[PDB]
Amino acid sequence: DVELREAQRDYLDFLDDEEQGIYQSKVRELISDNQYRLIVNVNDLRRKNEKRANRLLNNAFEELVAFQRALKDFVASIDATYAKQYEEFYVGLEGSFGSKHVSPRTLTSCFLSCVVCVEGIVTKCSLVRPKVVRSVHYCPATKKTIERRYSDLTTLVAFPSSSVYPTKDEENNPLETEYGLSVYKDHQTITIQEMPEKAPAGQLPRSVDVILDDDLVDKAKPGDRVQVVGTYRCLPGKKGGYTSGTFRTVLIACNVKQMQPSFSAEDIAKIKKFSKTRSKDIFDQLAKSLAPSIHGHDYVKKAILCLLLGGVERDLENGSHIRGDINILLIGDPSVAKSQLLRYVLCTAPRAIPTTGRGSSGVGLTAAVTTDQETGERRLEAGAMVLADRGVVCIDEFDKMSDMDRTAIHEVMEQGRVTIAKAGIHARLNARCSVLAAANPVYGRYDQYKTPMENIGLQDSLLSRFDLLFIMLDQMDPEQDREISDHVLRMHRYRAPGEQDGDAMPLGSAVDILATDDPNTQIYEKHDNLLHGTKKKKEKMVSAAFMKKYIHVAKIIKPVLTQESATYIAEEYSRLRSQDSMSSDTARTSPVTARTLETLIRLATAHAKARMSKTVDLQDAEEAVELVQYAYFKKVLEK
Amino acid sequence: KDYALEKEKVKKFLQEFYQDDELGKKQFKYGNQLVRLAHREQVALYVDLDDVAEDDPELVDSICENARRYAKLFADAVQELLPQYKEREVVNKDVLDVYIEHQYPAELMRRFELYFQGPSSNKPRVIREVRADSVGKLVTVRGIVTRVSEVKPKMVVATYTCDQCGAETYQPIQSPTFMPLIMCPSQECQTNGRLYLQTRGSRFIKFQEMKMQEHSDQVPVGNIPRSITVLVEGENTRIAQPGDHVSVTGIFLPILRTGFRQVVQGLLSETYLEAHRIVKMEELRQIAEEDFYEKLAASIAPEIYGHEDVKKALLLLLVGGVDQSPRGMKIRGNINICLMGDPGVAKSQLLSYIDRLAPRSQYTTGRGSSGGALVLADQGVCCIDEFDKMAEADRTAIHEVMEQQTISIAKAGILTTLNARCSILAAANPAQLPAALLSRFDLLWLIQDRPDRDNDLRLAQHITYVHQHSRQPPSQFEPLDMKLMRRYIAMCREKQPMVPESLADYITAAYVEMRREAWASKDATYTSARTLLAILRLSTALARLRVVEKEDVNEAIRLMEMSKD
Amino acid sequence: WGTDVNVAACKENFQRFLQRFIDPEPLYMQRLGEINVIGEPFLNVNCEHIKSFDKNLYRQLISYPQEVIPTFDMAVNEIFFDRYPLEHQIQVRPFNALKTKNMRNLNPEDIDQLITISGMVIRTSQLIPEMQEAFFQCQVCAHTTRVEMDRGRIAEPSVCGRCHTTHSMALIHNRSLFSDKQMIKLQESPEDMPAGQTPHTVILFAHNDLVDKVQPGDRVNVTGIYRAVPIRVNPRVSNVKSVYKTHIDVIHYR
DNA sequence: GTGATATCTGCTTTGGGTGGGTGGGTGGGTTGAGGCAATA
DNA sequence: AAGCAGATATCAC
Ligand SMILES: Nc1ncnc2c1ncn2[C@@H]1O[C@H](COP(=O)(O)OP(=O)(O)OP(=O)(O)O)[C@@H](O)[C@H]1O
Ligand SMILES: Nc1ncnc2c1ncn2[C@@H]1O[C@H](COP(=O)(O)OP(=O)(O)OP(=O)(O)O)[C@@H](O)[C@H]1O
Ligand SMILES: [Mg+2]
Ligand SMILES: [Mg+2]
Ligand SMILES: [Zn+2]
Repeated sequence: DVELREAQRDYLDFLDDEEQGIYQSKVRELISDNQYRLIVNVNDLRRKNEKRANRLLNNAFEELVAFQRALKDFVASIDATYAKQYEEFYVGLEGSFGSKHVSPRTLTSCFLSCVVCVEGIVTKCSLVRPKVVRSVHYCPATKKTIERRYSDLTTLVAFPSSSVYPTKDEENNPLETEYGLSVYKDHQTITIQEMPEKAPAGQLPRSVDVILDDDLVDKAKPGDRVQVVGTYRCLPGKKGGYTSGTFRTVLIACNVKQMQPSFSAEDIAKIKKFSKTRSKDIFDQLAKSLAPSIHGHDYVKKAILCLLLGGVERDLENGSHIRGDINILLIGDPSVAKSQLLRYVLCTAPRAIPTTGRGSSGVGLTAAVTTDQETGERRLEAGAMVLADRGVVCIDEFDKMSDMDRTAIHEVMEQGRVTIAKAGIHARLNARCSVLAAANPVYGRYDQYKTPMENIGLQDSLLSRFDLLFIMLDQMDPEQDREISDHVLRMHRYRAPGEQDGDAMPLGSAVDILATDDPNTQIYEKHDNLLHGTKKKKEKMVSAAFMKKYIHVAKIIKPVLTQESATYIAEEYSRLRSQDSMSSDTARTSPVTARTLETLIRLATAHAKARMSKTVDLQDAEEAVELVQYAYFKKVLEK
Repeated sequence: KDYALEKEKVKKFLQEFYQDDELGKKQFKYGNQLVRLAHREQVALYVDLDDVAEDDPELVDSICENARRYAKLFADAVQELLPQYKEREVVNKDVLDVYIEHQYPAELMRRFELYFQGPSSNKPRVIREVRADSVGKLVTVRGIVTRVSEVKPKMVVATYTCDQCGAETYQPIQSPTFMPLIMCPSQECQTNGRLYLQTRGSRFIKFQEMKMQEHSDQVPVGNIPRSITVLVEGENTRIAQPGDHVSVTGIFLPILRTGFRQVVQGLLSETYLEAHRIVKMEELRQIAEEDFYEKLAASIAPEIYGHEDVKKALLLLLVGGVDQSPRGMKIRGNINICLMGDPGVAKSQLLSYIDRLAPRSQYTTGRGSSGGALVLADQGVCCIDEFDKMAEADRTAIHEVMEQQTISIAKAGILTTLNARCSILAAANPAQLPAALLSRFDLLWLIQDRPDRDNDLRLAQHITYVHQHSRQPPSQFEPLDMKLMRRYIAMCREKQPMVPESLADYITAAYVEMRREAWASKDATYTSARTLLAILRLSTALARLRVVEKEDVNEAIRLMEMSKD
Repeated sequence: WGTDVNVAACKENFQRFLQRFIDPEPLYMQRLGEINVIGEPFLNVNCEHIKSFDKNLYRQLISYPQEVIPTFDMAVNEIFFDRYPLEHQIQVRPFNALKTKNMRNLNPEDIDQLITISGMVIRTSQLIPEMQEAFFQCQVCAHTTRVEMDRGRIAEPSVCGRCHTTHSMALIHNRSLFSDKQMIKLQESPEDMPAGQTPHTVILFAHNDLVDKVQPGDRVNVTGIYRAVPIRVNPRVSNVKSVYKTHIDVIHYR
């Protein structure tokens, strides 16, 4: 009572700060941008009133009610009409919560009625449904209107109000609902699961249930990595006047954050200068910098850079489509770093979905039906390739996938669409992704005296659907062995600067993020003797963060093909296709088709993107032709 | 607000609103319809909110905020105005009127319906943007119809009669469920009977339930399309079918639970859209007069290069040949084509084009669907991609369609036959499909791409231009748009040309010539008696483009021999 | 009842129809003679003939079949017993030669009206017994009573007449009187189907001698009354859904 | 004053996963992935 | 919310 009034007074004092002005300005912006939720940083509250912050974090529901009442009063003070516009104003929290930073494993009963910040992966989402807040009813006979308020266990002030609408007045005269005058709010439920890398040994990850209401709905979709700030509550229930004493617990969100680069003017200037510095060296340097811990497979790295940059998809006025996504296949001998390159792309690309041939199915790749959590409605859940829409799917052990499962990949690889015709569902799903696949030859170890087609053991149509195919061979050469051995041993000797000698990597880890914003760019990575060697360092390495920003900026450019590039590409395609037995030893790894011409155009466009050029010039076309020439032919040894 | 003033204002708008008609230039748009409703030549009245906006935008805003209220207000205004607009007696009185002639709720005598035609200022939404802030408001939503229900009767007013006192009782209904009355409430029965529902004295309305879906191109990245439920009543029924693209104006409302299920369920509710308006979404002679066959064929997928004769064959599959014998007996006209070739020769692009052009069609893949598309493609085209990837069960279905033009199903011994009168356009990669299936195709085209410098140079020049400009390189004759190509195809299909007696000997001479070559070739050609019937089928299709003449037989012959190479 | 049907006038009109109508000896007089010769007490009447002779009688037959057909039965019985002084009295079966409706166009305005539709039989049920007269026996004195069914409801006795005990009358199910009923599923004909739509299906109910008169696979024209029946929310409650289900009470098979 | 007979009160229902898999699938719930035997 | 089982006070004869 008196404590609630004092808390409301304190919160009103906190938001009226013109006498530094951060929250007075924030509320003005809230009004201007047509919002009804203000995000408050608990660090400022802690600075100005420590006791009020501790109470807010430890007695969450009452303190949040007082905070929201104070916010409504303040907004009304700035502008009364706007305050009348909205039923309620909400408060979200951010900053550092100390020990309240938890995961779904560490979120225990001791955090009940507290504000917590949870970090995890979204596994399940639900449909948005309306929830009645205030009901308005009219009496035609008596010409008067009556209002009703509803609340449940999920509201800030929990009370189990009745769901039945009024139907008649105290007088027998009947009542009719004014739906356009009533108030409803959106409601959704999600599940957040522990990050698998953080789980203890042998343990499947734990999960927690979260409730999103109002604006927070649809802020997260399955597959996202999120940070949710909310309040922890138990939902007690009874049946037949009996309670089991065991209660479900939910997190009632007040803020949802994602874990889209943010660009400062200095970074933009750095990117522009980097693009301007060299004409031909940008692409080569970027490709050299891709996966530093792997000794060079230089052409493969250039191809992977092209895949990350991509081409430009064409939409024609008639409605026909030409894809811009570049697909790559790597077939190789054991232990040539195929899986490591796939893992690097998984770690670096903005949207990358891992998959194994033996551990995946067509259903799991495309989409699955099941009963809706509510009403038991036949609903669809996205598979790997739909989750990878406008992203990358990395398929390891591609040769192990079943033929029937493999066939489901053709339509996505070529057209970019998934057709679902099952369980009384007819849908066309967008799966516009780039496929990066790794495989072994039929005999495990490539037989140089057999032909590429006999070693690869795949149908010509599937091979045709791949923009580039790379045969990676392990040839015992003493000089190459020396270089690779030096690189590998240097990698294994490395010790990160923070760690001490003798330290062992733990299996699992506690929560390390202690704030919503990370308390912690340079173009070139700082030289390390072990990571780079004692060589004179003539070749410089671009840093990971700068590479991530630069590739993001370049992916948005759409280079336009020019007449000279088109002429060169056409002539080179004619030469590639006409040439039969161009070298008598030489054999074609994949057939040359009009898809090869489209691949040339795609690679040239990606190269032009790397330079941040608005036009595709002859140098880009030459690079694409060089890549295709390297990839499409292999010498066959004669015994 | 006091609703009496609003009712008076609605009456005013209905009465004195006049709009410049095409000819009259001053007509009362809604007074005439009120006259028609009074005389019962019309059932449904559609109020366009643009007209209301012209006079007073505030009332349009009020209607859009609280639409279900203003629907009742407009209905009451119309019901009160109807007597004043009546001129003569109603010509014909049906069962309800006879019952009436032989207190009543105001809705028992109502025989019209009132709907709103949403304002042009309210731009349409996708099903996602219809959220909790729209509950009880008038919104316009776009989508694809995926399911429709048979029209059924829904009770609006239930009428009872007491067996003892013979009085009449009425029970207006405004819920998905209701509580029937049992015991008579009349004074006579109360001072000292059972109520029984009288179907003849009750008022029903046509009812229909349908599901809508989001357009694929509008779904956000990495999401699944959402769906909404639309409830349709009265004169808005039988408008939407599965597959059509519709724009639905209606009211977004929650579904009312009933019984103990009110108590158990919390504050959450399911929703639906209450439908108010459903909207489905001599130069010409000169184009038909000269070289029109070459022009139309060249217009098939202009972004593809070099498949001139295949494109000509696909045009015949679109017109489809004559369906009747000279005496009116039904015969099979549908033409089946299979494109066999090596990868990357635009087979899938050509099939994708034909699906978009065909008015009724279904595109399927060898493994994208199994164990239905044929039924939806009845009287249409079924594009079967990856034709050699299907299972035996799928193969048997296709075989029976090319034979009987029907699909037979057996639900645990309960047989049923569905119409499958569709054309089959198949694409396959050479390995091994059974010969029993290949001989059924009228045209078997083997697309082989042998490398050649000049042709490869020309193809590359075409493709690079398309990537450079997002359209085909210019040619002497401009391709025709799909909107315009579907008109000529439909117009041609109306004709039913016949083959004369005279050509009998000539067509026979061609058949033996084809047979002799097949025996001499010693290849696996499928020239049989079935080939003779194929000459007639193609010949009549060619005429339907242009009574069959010798020039159509020559083109049909040439197209076929070019196919067998 | 909201019907402009005078029973006596309808009966007189139909007797006049049987007496005077001539097919272009009255036709149905010959039919009655053939009925006597054969012994099957069913008279089929073509609605087109009734329309030609009398347009009011036809209009009333179509609008109120339930009320009007029994008067036709009374008329035919009276006339037949005059001309020829049979297990049961003769029953009229009006029919339309051609279908007057499509299964896809059935509307609420057609409820409780005589209609004809064409279709193909797909399923028939096993026989369903319907109680017509209930049989009660006192569990104390063995006194027996019979109660006539009334609109699907039975008035269970509360006290035995002979011994006045209360709540002692038990219904003896197998001493009651039952009649036959059959459920049939009719599928829309392939010809009338719009292009690319799945066939519609309708439920028909046949009674007494019309049961087992069609088999799955048959193509039939069915003349009957269109009915609308309420659907209970669940078996325990008396709540009903606002949307009614429909079927056809079969009167004539062709 | 006894025999109905009319009014009032408390129980539990629903299909549902906080009501179990130590109730049972002959009491009743689509979709997919995973072992078998027979299969080719 | 809807309906059956049980309890019980109440009119009527
Ligand atoms: N060129 C290389 N540079 C650096 N490390 C390498 C190189 N080749 C192999 N390695 C290391 O050797 C091991 C090779 O295993 P990896 O899974 O990458 O091989 P792979 O080519 O995918 O084999 P497989 O076909 O058997 O799955 C990894 O530790 C990888 O780091
Ligand atoms: N003649 C051509 N003109 C224009 N584009 C062509 C031509 N041939 C092939 N292409 C292009 O090649 C790409 C592959 O074509 P498509 O997928 O239709 O081949 P396909 O014959 O169906 O192959 P598959 O047998 O492998 O399924 C498409 O972009 C198509 O536009
Ligand atoms: Mg590997
Ligand atoms: Mg294809
Ligand atoms: Zn007795």
